[PDB]
Amino acid sequence: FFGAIGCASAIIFTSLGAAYGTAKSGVGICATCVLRPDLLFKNIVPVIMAGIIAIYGLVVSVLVCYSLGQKQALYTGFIQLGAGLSVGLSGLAAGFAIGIVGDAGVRGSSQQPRLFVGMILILIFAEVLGLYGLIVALLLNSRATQDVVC
Amino acid sequence: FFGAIGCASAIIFTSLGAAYGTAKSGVGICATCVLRPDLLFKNIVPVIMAGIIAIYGLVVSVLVCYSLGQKQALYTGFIQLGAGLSVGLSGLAAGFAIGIVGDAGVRGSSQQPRLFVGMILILIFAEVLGLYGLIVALLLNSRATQDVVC
Amino acid sequence: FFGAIGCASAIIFTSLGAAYGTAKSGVGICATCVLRPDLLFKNIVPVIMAGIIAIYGLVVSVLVCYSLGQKQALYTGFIQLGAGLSVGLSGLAAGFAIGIVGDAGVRGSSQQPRLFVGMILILIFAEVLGLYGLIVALLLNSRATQDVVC
Amino acid sequence: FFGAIGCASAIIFTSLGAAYGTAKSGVGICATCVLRPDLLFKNIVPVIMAGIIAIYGLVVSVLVCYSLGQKQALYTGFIQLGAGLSVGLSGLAAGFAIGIVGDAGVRGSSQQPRLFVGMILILIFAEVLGLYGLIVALLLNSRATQDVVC
Amino acid sequence: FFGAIGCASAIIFTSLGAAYGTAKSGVGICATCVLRPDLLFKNIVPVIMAGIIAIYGLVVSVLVCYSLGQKQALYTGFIQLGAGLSVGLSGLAAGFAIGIVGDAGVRGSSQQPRLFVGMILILIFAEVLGLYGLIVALLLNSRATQDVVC
Amino acid sequence: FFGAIGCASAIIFTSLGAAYGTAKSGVGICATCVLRPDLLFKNIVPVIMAGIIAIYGLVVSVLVCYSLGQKQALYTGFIQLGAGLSVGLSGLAAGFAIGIVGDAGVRGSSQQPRLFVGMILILIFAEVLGLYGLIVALLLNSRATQDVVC
Amino acid sequence: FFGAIGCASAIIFTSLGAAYGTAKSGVGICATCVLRPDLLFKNIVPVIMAGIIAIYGLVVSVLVCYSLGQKQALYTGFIQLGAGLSVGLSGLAAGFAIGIVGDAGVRGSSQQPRLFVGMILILIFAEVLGLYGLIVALLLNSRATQDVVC
Amino acid sequence: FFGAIGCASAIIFTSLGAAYGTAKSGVGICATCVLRPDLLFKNIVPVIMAGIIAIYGLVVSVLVCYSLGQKQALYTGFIQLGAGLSVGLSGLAAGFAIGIVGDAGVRGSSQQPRLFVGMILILIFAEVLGLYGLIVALLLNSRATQDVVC
Amino acid sequence: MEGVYFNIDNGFIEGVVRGYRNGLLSNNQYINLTQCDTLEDLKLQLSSTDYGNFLSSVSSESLTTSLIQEYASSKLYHEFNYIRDQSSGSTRKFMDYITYGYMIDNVALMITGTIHDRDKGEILQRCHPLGWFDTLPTLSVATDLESLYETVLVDTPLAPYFKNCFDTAEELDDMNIEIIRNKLYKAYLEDFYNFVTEEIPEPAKECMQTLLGFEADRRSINIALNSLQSSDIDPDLKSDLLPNIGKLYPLATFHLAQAQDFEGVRAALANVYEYRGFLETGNLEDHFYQLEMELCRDAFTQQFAISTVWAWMKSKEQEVRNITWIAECIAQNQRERINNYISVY
Amino acid sequence: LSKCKSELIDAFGFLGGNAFMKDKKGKINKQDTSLHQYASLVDTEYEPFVMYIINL
Repeated sequence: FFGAIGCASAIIFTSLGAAYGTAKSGVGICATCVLRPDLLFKNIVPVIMAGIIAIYGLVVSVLVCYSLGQKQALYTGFIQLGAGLSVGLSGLAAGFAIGIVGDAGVRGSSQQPRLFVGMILILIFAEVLGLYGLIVALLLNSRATQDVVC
Repeated sequence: FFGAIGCASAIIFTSLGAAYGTAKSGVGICATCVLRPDLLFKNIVPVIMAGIIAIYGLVVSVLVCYSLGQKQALYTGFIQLGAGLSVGLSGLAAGFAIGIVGDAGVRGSSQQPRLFVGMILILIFAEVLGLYGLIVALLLNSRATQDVVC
Repeated sequence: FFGAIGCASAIIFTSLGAAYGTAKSGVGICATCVLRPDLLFKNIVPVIMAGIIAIYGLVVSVLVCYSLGQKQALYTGFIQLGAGLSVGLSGLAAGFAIGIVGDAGVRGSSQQPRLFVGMILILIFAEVLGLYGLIVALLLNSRATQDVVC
Repeated sequence: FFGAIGCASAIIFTSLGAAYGTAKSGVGICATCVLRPDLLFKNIVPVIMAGIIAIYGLVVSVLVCYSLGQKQALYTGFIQLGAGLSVGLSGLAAGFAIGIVGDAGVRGSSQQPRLFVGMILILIFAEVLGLYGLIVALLLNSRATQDVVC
Repeated sequence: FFGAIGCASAIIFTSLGAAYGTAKSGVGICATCVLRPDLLFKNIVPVIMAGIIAIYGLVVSVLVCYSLGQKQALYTGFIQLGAGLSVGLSGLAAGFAIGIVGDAGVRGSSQQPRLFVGMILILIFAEVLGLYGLIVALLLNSRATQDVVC
Repeated sequence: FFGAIGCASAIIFTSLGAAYGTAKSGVGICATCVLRPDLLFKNIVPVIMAGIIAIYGLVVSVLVCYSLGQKQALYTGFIQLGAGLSVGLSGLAAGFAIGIVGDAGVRGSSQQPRLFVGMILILIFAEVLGLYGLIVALLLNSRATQDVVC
Repeated sequence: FFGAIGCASAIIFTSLGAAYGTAKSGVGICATCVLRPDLLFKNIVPVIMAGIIAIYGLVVSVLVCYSLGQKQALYTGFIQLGAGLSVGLSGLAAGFAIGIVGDAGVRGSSQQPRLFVGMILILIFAEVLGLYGLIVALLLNSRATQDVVC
Repeated sequence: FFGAIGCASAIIFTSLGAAYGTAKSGVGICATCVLRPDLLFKNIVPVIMAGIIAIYGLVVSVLVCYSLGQKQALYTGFIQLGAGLSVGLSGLAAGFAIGIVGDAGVRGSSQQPRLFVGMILILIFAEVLGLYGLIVALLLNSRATQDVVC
Repeated sequence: MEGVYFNIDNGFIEGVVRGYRNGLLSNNQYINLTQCDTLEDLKLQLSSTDYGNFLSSVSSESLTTSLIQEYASSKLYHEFNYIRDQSSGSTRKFMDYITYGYMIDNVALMITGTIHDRDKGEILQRCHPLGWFDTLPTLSVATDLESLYETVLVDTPLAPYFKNCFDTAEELDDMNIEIIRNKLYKAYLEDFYNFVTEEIPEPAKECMQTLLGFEADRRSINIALNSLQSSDIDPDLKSDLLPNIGKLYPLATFHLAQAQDFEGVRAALANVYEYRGFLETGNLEDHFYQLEMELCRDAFTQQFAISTVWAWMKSKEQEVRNITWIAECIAQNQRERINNYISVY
Repeated sequence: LSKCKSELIDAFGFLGGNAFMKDKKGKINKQDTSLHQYASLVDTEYEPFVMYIINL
């Protein structure tokens, strides 16, 4: 219903975000690795960090899907919808952050083979957003299941 | 119905993803071909990666077809529509990523074909975005018919 | 009745895809031909690749036209309409990819005449994008005429 | 009512098409005639190729005129609408291809007058697009038409 | 009603196109004439061409004016409507193609007087669009109130 | 009803048209005049072509006032409306045409005073349009008021 | 109801027009004073010209307001609206014309002080619209005053 | 009611109007002040010129506040709504104009100390719209005030 | 792609540019001009072409070095300065903008030229939007940094030289002639790329776009050759703007520029480029011009595009260089050396 | 001057040569390559009869 578009939102927006993420870092990555091949290992960590946001999205979706009843009310629909939304767009925006930092961090990697850990830290501040949505989304899901109540 | 527009949405969004992937990857490919003429084999495989997204997109669409209602409801329609979106824009996003990373990767191949294999592994990380949506969409289709027309 | 518009949508958007394919490809061919005019034979094989999408689009239209009748049920209309969208716009997107690569490979041809055939191979991958979409519309259509029920 | 919109669509979109086709190709011609004052006959053929779309148009537009009812039916009406669409936007797509290609081909001609047959050849690929729209229309229209008072 | 707006359409759009054609050729003619006083007579000929678009547009308008009324059938209204658009939007596009090639034809005069005739030739083909709308629009006028409006 | 909007419409378009003209030509005139201070009389002949459009509009508009009462038929309304369009579109179109030619025609004056008369010929071709609106509007107006019939 | 919007069109549109005129004019004058510092007094005379249209716009509005009823009549209403439009938009358009010409004319004043008044004559020519608006606006108003009675 | 939407128009648009004026003039005065420090006193007068309008607008808002009561009817509502419109949009436009002349004028100031007043004369011309507006608004406000039908 | 837009302004600007191309020197003419040794004969032959009119205007019984510059400088006034008066819109700002990129290098050379005490009438032909009769003189005589900024503001649209003159104050381009010119060359290319960004969505660029890439690598390679067998500074920008960092790298540009005769990186890079590691300076020069010459010619028949005009503006710079270079050799009764190759390219 | 020169060219030009008299009104001047030349330096077309024109 309004649950199904929640589920869609969750897996879709978190995916758009991660794609961008990967894309940007990827250009930077591909360049630096074929000039120095010991920096292959450093590269790997920005790209996959943006990958895990999507997997929390997938979980939330399964809940809403299963929680859909038989001709649920408009009021019920919105509570389900709202959970789905929270994980998707928080995902999109974490995805944006991780890739923009990631790309400049690939330049950091090349010049500083020792400050590998510092670059990682910048990325990690964008992952709190994903957490912020996921939590709230769960509390909303459990309640969201009412199954007709105007 | 709106169930029919579900099929529509799947096949269109995922075609755009795949198209972008193939387009972009292609430019890179064409360029690289003057700089070295022995990398053709390596160069072509990035393209076929974005080629598997489309196939996933077909199983959903057929699924939806079979599951169509007798005259449907406003709610039935929506469960099916919502599924089309999930596979379709997860595809658009997985397909976009494959093409940027793809493109930059063929400059990678030009300088060093040995760590080409390294770039493939980046490419595979974009495909999971498509998968998570493909999975969610399945479940939705299965729900749509249950409850004897929702 | 919305099926009539189905017929219309398939054959318009798909044609525009081929239009795009040829427009872009043309500019690349016309440029290649003055630099080195012996690549004519190669140059012509890509352009006609975009011409084949449209051809599947007509078949869908004709079949549907006879089954439309003078009047039909509402439910039947809406499935015939959505079916029409699937091929139309996938057609459109397959044409854009074919027109960018088409362009890029003729520029490849001028400078070095060796991996010309690889350029061609990329175009053929976008033709899948039209096919799969086309399959699913056809199935919707045949089943949809029953005067309510697909 | 909806039959009037069929008439217009037909006669408008197909004109526009032809305009684009003729305009662009025209520019290309003018330039070569003062860089090379002997290629007159070769150049002139691309431009005039468009506008023949218009004659197929006149037939379908003229049919819908006579049948433009006082009061129109919905079921009958939309087939009459769709019917116009099909010739028009196909004429547009044909035109758009031909004008891009048209302008670009006079460059082929200017620098070498040996591949003159090959420039034309790019155009012809796009003209089949105008044809397919008409065919489809022909079929919708036949049924849709029931003279005055639908 | 639809008659009133029918009137309006033919006279607006065909006028715009003419305004454009005349204007754009105009810039070119002023430039050429100082650089070449001799070919003044030739230069002038392109601008005068776009004035005649407006005159066919106008013929239709006057005709519709006489059939106008809300005291007559829907059928009179709708026929006025379709007549308006038919010449209106084709005039508009005719205006564009005459004005684009027109501007370019001033250079064609200056470097070769002799193949000035090639310039004219291209223009004479763009004029078919005025004709195509006008034919159809005339007959709609005869239909609305009989024997070309009495 | 619509008849007031007819009046209103006339003053907006025809003002805007004339504005655009006097501006364009003006910049060219003011700029050009530094070179030769004896081009005053010449300079002005562009600018007054457009000064008469607005005043023709004024004759039509005023007529419509007097005829606009506390309440009148729908019939009178739609026909007034249409009288208003006519002057509206001519004012719009003639203004835009003149300002382009004039701007460019000052470069014509400066270098060659002897071919001023050829510049005039251009300017007189744009004045046609003003007339075709004014004529049509008056005719519509006279007819308009006759009252009765929904 | 309609009276308040009557107020709006006149007082917004002529104020923005006048504002633009002043603004542009200003820039030109402020630039010029460094080269030539005694021609200020003559420049200013065009600038203040567009502000007196606005004082008229505001008079038109205040009438319409007091003259509005709560009884409602559409016909009476549209005349109140239709009157404001005329001075609002005529005003906007004068304001654009005098600032454009005005700005270009300060380069004219700069070199050729003596013949400054020739620039004024061209500039002043767009004041007519403001007048045109006033006249028409006044008459409509006078009818419109009735208290929106049917 | 509708009066509260009026009160907003006055306080919002005039504030935006002045804000721009402060902004535009300010950036210019900041540059001027490091190369010429003695012209501080003078520069301060163009920016503060925009300031005087804003105080007009505010006076009106405070008025409107007292004038609402706590409930209003439709007739009363609209007169305050339209009343508010005047100082906000005229003010908005006047504030915009003064910011442009003001800025460009500081560079005039810079090169010729003496003619600071000549720039000031240009600024005051734009103020007439703001004053005039204010007056008109005030008169309407005062009659309006009675509430639940005026 | 392109031509999807309706533009009055572009109509004139394209026709006028095309009008010049048509009178331009052909292959036949170049062959005819090389042959010459008589001063009078050169005059006669040159006269047919578009440049030929200027020769005819004032003639003498002896051709001087002075006369040849004056003809070419006069032709730029017609091709470039005049066209802007008869144009407006976005089309005019593009004519202004590409000229301002030439202006950046040219004025900086003028400013430096003042310090050495070269004259303003001793400045030789180069494209500009105002020739030497206005803006170029006012800039030339002033040696102070402040007064340069004020002169750029009068022009519409504002020229990049405001940013460039601020830089060189703070000593971010250094003191020496070399260093400033190299960094300013990167500035030139930086502004060229930005002008491409604004203009591209309505008219699509193809030949121009490939040409803008090819020019980027090409320029970095010309600075690298120039400062070879001299000195190059590694933290300073003298590696220029490149399209991609995987196409060629900053590192390889800088090694190549340093004095060790390490040509081999150029050769590895070059697989279909006409420049390749060569120690012959002259052979490279022939190759950079031919390469630069191509993708211009395909544009000249491509039309109703902003792309076309760009390629022509850089093509007119190359045509002026070539015409003056052939003309000069015959004046001083020499036969074309490296010049012979670049005539037909 | 022009109309005068034409009446002379037609009257006396026959003495110079049957093909060498063409109609000309106004001084024709050529200077393009060695295929068109007019001057007393070099020429490939000129006046068929001896004529110099003097203008102050």
